Amino acid sequence: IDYKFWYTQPVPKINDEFNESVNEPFISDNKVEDVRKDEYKLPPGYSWYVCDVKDEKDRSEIYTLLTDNYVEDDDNIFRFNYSAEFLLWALTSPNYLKTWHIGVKYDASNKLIGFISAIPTDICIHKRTIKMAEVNFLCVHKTLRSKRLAPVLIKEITRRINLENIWQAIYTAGVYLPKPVSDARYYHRSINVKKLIEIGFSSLNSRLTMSRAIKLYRVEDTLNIKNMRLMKKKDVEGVHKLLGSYLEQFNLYAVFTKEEIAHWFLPIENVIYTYVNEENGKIKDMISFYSLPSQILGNDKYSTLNAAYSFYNVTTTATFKQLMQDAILLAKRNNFDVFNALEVMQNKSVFEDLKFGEGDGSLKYYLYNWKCASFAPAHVGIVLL
Ligand SMILES: CCCCCCCCCCCCCC(=O)CSCCNC(=O)CCNC(=O)[C@H](O)C(C)(C)COP(=O)(O)OP(=O)(O)OC[C@H]1O[C@@H](n2cnc3c(N)ncnc32)[C@H](O)[C@@H]1OP(=O)(O)O
Ligand SMILES: Cc1nn(C)c(C)c1NS(=O)(=O)c1c(Cl)cc(-c2ccnc(N3CCNCC3)c2)cc1Cl
Ligand SMILES: [Cl-]
Ligand SMILES: [Mg+2]
Repeated sequence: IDYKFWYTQPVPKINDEFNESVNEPFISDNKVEDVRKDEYKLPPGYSWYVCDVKDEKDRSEIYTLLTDNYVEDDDNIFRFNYSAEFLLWALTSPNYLKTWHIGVKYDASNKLIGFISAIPTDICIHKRTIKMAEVNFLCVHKTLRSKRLAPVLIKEITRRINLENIWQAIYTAGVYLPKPVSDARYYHRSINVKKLIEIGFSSLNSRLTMSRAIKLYRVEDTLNIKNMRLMKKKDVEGVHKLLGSYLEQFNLYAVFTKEEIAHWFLPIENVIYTYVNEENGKIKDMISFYSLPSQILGNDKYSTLNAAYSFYNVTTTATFKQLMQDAILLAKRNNFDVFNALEVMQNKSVFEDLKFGEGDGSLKYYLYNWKCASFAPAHVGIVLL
């Protein structure tokens, strides 16, 4: 595979190896003055569209495009189905720009056929803090694949991010591109095991009968940390200190302001779940997970897999194992079928004892225009949506 597009870009070549002594841009001294003011050209019959994510109709068009054309599993049974309310939350964080929510319409039918988006955040990479763009939800309609529209969308969002004097981005993908700074597998913890088997997400074996699998994944409906409760606005300062202080140990992590903590953590039903343990007016433990369902295609019984994805979890009054056992419990109480986590932060250490199973492939973390040492995923301290 040649990466004829990617090799024109400020990113590492497949064989590039940098020491820990290197931690800087590939291209520095960039000038907002010099950024191209013209939109990149689209094939005949197609146009840029500025998406207003706070307009329910524009949002619903993005929602439809992703519902029909986003990430599918290797066998093509499952397709991610981010909710409209989810997309609102994911793309209207503090200081977001409307002009980084970019669609492409096919003129003749006025239908949206392409999308890419970014949001601004401060990213600390090997102890340097850089204002970056966080790029997500790149999607080209399934009918228009391998026509090189993705590189158009990418060069256009790059241009619009550069116009804000920002020159670095972070992004994740399942595909291998030049070149991951880290690489983390998904692990899956079955909650509704019979449904997971019936939809073909998990399996059994003569060793393991349906009843025995159900017993294996059975959980006690009692928290290790008995006062774990939904987060509220009063807990923003406390979570800002607990999470902020925790994250500083990692090689890569978002440096959250208090406004960002409110946005990213305050709970939204069917979007984001954050629980806290408050002890003497201090927040001492937190659990958070987000809702990302998969549409189940062509099943007579089920149309939706409800999945909870581990987001940020910190404990100071229990073991990490006990905290994540509580996270699984909290996802079960909210009627989630499976709890997913990446082998980042301290997550791997709990996967065997908590009966997680290893997933297929992995999620690659990337930076744009940044040269640095790569590292093991335990050193990663950021989870993108
Ligand atoms: C300073 C600011 C900088 C801002 C930008 C930072 C960079 C942000 C980068 C974006 C981060 C997104 C992160 C994200 O959203 C989360 S990862 C999920 C991405 N979305 C999907 O998988 C949805 C299902 N697939 C599709 O919609 C299409 O297959 C897409 C649109 C993905 C590719 O459409 P297509 O019809 O299949 O392909 P062509 O148009 O013919 O394009 C082929 C070229 O596309 C390169 N490609 C393929 N998949 C990619 C991927 N996931 N990242 C980056 N590049 C990807 C590919 O390597 C090749 O270049 P090469 O010839 O060099 O290999
Ligand atoms: C049930 C189901 N529904 N679908 C759609 C799939 C693929 C599955 N199978 S899975 O659950 O076992 C699983 C899971 Cl959770 C996640 C990844 C993974 C791979 C690559 N990229 C991303 N992202 C890209 C951008 N940020 C969002 C995450 C996720 C792969 C698998 Cl295979
Ligand atoms: Cl060009
Ligand atoms: Mg294409």
